[PDB]
Amino acid sequence: SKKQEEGLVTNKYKPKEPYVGRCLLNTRITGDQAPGETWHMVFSTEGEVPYREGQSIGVIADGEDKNGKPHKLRLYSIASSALGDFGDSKTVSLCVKRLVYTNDQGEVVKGVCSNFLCDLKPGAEVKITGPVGKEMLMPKDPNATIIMLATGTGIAPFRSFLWKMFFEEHEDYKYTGLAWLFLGVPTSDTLLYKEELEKMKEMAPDNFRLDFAVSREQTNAAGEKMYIQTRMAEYKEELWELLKKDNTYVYMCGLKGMEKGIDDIMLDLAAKDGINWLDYKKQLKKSEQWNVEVY
Ligand SMILES: Cc1cc2nc3c(=O)[nH]c(=O)nc-3n(C[C@H](O)[C@H](O)[C@H](O)COP(=O)(O)OP(=O)(O)OC[C@H]3O[C@@H](n4cnc5c(N)ncnc54)[C@H](O)[C@@H]3O)c2cc1C
Repeated sequence: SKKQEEGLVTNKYKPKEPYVGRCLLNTRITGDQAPGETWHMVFSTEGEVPYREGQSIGVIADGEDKNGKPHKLRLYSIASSALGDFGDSKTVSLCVKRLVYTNDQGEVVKGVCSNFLCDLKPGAEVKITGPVGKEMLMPKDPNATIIMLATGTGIAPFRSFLWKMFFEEHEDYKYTGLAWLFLGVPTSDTLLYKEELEKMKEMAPDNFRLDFAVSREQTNAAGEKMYIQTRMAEYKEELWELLKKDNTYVYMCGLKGMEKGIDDIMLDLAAKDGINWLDYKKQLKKSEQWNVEVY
């Protein structure tokens, strides 16, 4: 594999007997004017949960379902690097969007686990399972060009990636490649980790490119809404050229459906080059250079 799979751990903890951590910090990272709430929370793990960049953990909300059984676990991409927000390898962090919407019947639907997580106060316990997954593991190549495409909470695994790449010192992993993050959100009030990301850009100016796409507030020169694919289109020649290099790895995380718009601009780019994007994407997936985790 071309990914950091060495010593990988999956499901050390299962629903039947999860790890019980404690909330150390819970902070809303979206503005007051934001239409929806997203929270950044840090749980203690005592160094018992051996997760790595790109993995997820399952969370079992407190309470019971309509049948008296414990709630089914919900997966959340880990937003912290392996060393964690405190650099001590004894915590794990999540980036959670509170799911609340009204169906066509006028009935409010409050997501069970997302609201449970966002309502957590420091000191409160949390049932955790995992670590989970291997689709979004980082490339082994320390000079890899890493293109990260995210929408909303999809930023989570890339915050994890970026912490290891730019906020930490690893004698065995000194990142020298080009990291490029595209983050699409509806309003600037929902620009998750804006400060952190701009700080990374400040300390690694030539190695980190950061492009925000705020669809409801920005438009390109033509006046078109700035969706993630719209922002990508501002760099079409560069991106296509990079997609042809063997050390280029593309990761996509976030709302299912963000894939279509991205494929549309890729279809155009490849075609102009006499290439069928649908086929090329299959090849990139097989060569581990196109990794997707949408929900
Ligand atoms: C690999 C993976 C990674 C994920 N990473 C994150 C992450 O980093 N952050 C994050 O906030 N979430 C993430 N999720 C989503 C998360 O797992 C839950 O699906 C989400 O938080 C809603 O769960 P809930 O318990 O709050 O809602 P539920 O109680 O499960 O939902 C209530 C009802 O709404 C429906 N429903 C569920 N989800 C949606 C939706 N998105 N839109 C409309 N209706 C819906 C259901 O069918 C259900 O009947 C991830 C999911 C996967 C599979």
